[PDB]
Amino acid sequence: IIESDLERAEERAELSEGKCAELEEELKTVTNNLKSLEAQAEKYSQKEDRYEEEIKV
Amino acid sequence: DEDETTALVCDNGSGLVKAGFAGDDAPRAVFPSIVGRPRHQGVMVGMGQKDSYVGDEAQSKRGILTLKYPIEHGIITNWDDMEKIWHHTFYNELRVAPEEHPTLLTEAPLNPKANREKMTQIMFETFNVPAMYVAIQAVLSLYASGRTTGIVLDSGDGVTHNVPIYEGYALPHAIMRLDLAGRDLTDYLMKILTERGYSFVTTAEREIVRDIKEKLCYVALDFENEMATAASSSSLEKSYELPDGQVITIGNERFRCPETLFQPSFIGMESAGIHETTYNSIMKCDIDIRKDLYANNVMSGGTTMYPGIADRMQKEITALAPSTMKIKIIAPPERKYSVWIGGSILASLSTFQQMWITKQEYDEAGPSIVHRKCF
Amino acid sequence: DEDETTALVCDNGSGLVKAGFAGDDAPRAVFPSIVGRPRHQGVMVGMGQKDSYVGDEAQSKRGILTLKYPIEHGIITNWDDMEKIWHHTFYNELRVAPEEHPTLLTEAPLNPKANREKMTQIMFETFNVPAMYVAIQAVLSLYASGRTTGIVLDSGDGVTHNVPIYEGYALPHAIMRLDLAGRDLTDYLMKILTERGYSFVTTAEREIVRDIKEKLCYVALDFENEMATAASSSSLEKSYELPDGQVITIGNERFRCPETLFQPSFIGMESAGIHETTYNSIMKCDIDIRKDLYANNVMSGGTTMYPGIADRMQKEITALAPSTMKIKIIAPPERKYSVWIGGSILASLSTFQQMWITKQEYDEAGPSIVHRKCF
Amino acid sequence: DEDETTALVCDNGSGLVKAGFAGDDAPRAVFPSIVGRPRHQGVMVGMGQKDSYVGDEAQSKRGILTLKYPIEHGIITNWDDMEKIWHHTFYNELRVAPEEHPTLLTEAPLNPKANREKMTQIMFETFNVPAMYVAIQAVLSLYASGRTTGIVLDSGDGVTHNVPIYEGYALPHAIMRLDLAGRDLTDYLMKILTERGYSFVTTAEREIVRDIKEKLCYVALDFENEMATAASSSSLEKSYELPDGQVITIGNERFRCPETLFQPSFIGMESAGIHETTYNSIMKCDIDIRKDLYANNVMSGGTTMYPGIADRMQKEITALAPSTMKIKIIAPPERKYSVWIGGSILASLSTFQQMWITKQEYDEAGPSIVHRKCF
Repeated sequence: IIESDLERAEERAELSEGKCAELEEELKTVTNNLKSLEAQAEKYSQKEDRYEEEIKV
Repeated sequence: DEDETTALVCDNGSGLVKAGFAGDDAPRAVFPSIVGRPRHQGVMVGMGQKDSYVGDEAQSKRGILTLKYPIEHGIITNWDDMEKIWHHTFYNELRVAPEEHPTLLTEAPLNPKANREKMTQIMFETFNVPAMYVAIQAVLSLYASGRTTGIVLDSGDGVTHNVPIYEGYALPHAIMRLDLAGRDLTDYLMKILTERGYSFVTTAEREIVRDIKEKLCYVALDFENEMATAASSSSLEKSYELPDGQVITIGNERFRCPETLFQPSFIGMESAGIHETTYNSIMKCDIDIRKDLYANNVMSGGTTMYPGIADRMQKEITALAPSTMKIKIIAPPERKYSVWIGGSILASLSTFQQMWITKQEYDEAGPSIVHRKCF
Repeated sequence: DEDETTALVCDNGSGLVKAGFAGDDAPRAVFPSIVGRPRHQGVMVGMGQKDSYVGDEAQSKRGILTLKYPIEHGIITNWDDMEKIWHHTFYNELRVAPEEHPTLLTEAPLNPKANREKMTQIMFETFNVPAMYVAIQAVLSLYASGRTTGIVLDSGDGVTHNVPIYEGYALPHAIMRLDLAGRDLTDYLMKILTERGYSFVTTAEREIVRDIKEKLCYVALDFENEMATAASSSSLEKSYELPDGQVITIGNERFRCPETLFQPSFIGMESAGIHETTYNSIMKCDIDIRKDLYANNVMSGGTTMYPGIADRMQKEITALAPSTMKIKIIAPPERKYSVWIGGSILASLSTFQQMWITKQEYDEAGPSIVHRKCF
Repeated sequence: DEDETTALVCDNGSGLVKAGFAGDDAPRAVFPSIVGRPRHQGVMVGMGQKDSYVGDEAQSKRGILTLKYPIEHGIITNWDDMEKIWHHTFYNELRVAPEEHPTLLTEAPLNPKANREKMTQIMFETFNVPAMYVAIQAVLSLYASGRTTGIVLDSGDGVTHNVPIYEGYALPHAIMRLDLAGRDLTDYLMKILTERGYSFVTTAEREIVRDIKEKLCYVALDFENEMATAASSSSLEKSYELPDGQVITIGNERFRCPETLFQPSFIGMESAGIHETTYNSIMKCDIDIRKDLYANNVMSGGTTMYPGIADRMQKEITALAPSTMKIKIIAPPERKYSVWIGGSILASLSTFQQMWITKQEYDEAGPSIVHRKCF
């Protein structure tokens, strides 16, 4: 019974670990996108200025 | 079990058949396109045991079965096995009686007419469907994604169709039909895992490698940087549990497999690669079209889920593209499922209600009707 | 092996290259405009094996080569491959060092000037030819056909030019240039053979389809009637044998490929077809010119070999033309080769011996001289 | 005692090791790939008696030894035992110290990389060989057979490789490696002989069944017709004299055991046989390659030493192959020895002098170098 609960609890660990890994992969994907977007938001803010400068010029 | 005569939607790939009813945002279940057969002689009496197993049955009892797929790069060549897959899908799991529902099937626009004619024939002649439509996968991902324009790149299990659409129109001279998909990537991985000391040949082994790829692999934004690193350090290895308690670790093979999509030469294929075929589909379109397709590089199907692929494809096209042009990938979560989803949306559109082939039209017109009514 | 320092004549198209010596009746050798390169990793040691193969070598060893054509819709973009084609043509088959013989090369007048400048340059700067002359293919077509006046219909593998000439003079405002040619007709055939269940995508396969077209295709005088017949009976099907013993049976695709010349929408081209443009080239000329052009519609180059083409073109121009007027097509057996013949005729005319650029006038003026001395 | 500082060649398979000098005719000696060890308690003293026996020593004293094979399925798993086989091979029969002689070893391209790394490492670190090379058994088979083009069907002791080679190039994606070989045929025969009343379980018994197979079995060009008579009459039985004076005979089992090569399911393998793998290797090659591979199926290695195999294979591939096409088989008397023969040919070619890894290159790079320089 404990083993059956263990198997299910382990299954939950696996399902939850599954989700953990999936979220981790999504976390990293999103975080990697965050980072590329941090780079883009800054490059874009810089472009906001390069373009603003092209307008000023 | 449905309370309305909603159209049924089934996306029949070389991998899995996604199926459910029109109006939902997901299939009820995914039915691997597999029919299994025992490869051993029975010894015990009173064991039941059938000549064949289908879909999830085929995978669940796979330890003693040889498993085969009826679909070859998008075309069904084994119709007996697809009738079993379709029957199981409707009869046991979707809890559907096609006799009372229109059915929408999907297909690459570039496949032989024999497949679209035969799919139309089986739903009308074997399943007695009141109506049919076979839809284009470029179209279906675009509906699911909320787009009318873009290059649709499937990179699926079977085929990559590379089809540019503008304002809902096909631009056929710019289409790059490509004989490269996940089924080839899997075979490549089996050969490089053999190099590591793990030989994968038989069905159980083939299904394990497909599972390894699905859980461990990525394309890499920059292949050479990952290559050099993974080949130099264990910090890039990822483990996988084999069903018997043994384990395998995978290093640069983790990306060398997916890389074949960008480098087809890895499996002996003569091809531009998915980033060049995508590029050429943009490039071959008219000059006033190019800007809209550059901004709408549209994902479809699986493998588009690999880490680094949405960023890599955008970079690879940008590197080939003219300046000024803004290049963007549309990579929605409706990934690996967008073709089925598009089928749900399409089947349900008021503007599509007259696009359905009815049973009476089919019987009078014959099977060639799919050429005049669908595409 | 030639007994005189006559001009070398080479008609280098996007398909084939016709090479020989001026004053003769036919090219001495015909090569494809192809340079082949191995796409596989060598396994055995001491096997020889070239880095690149040229012309007939490229096709002969093609089983493991990717085959590239240096010419893109009539313009040479790959001059590394063309100097190999020229060196092979001159050194191995014509058995001549161009240093001892003047050379005539050919191109349409609307071909970017960069190509005729470079053709002049390759012979002077790489082969040290004592003199050069880049000829108009339409000029050569009319000499070969026995005309000074007429319409030159020259759809090739690259582009279609469509040019009226009267009393030896061009009427350039009446040239109807189209991006419609045999390479596109071949692409359409590959798509429709795919519709029939035979998918051809690799170099070997692309060459097979091109070969299928050359041997099986035709246009027919009446397209609607040929279409309706093919759709009704197996009597219009024709077989083709493939290199490995496979056999393909082809039906209306046999004329739907060629049909694109009249129906350019099949390949995504914005055009009314070759008969509209042949007709317009006559129409854009003065009415005292038109009568002679209508009566002297002259075919040259290839694709003119499709049975039913001389009659369909004469009928379509007649249908578009005013009544009373007599419309006639000249479609000589010296087809597909007549431009080479015209080259031989022009190079050897006494009235043309002052038209040659010497390696002196060229060196003093530079590459742009071709624009002032040739066309 | 040798008249040249030549290379040494050793075909170290999972069965036997063929060893001799490069540039000679054949191997000077052929050893079992066996290291034997006593399984009994000694009673007499001053009897000599080794801790381990190698090659022919292992078989000569086998009455009380357990015999182990350091190589399985094409790969060395016990490097210590192969060093022992080699010390004996080189110093006792070839009468050479590898310290002064470059040495060539062999493998299949799809064996784990560890095989090539340990073969290279043992010879450089325990023998101090001045140079090493690891060769492709398929290449060596092609040199011995007089081919540069064909499918090499090596049918060895532990693995069948099945690789297409064209004009000296590999077509690696088309390799159909099969987990069926001569060692499995022996175990199959032991089980069927048990059904006939002759059980074999220990090493002495296992070595004899392999000897029975080698002398009594054949494959038959047509197994069904062969069975119709072999299963009906004792006139088709053949007797073998066992070491202890007992006599064992084999009837239709005489060809049904070898038949496994055309029926892998007999040993629990998920495969249709060698002719299916031969055919698919041809199928995965380009259409302009296939014609030459159909005409050049090459048998090499042992287990091809079964009467009826050249004809059995021609029928079995012809049955799968397109009509019109000629299917041909190369099966020289240099069977089972052809890999060694190819080894001598390759090691001694002038074109191969730069293919060797020198000791200096090895010491600087380490054993992973074999993976980068040999092939």
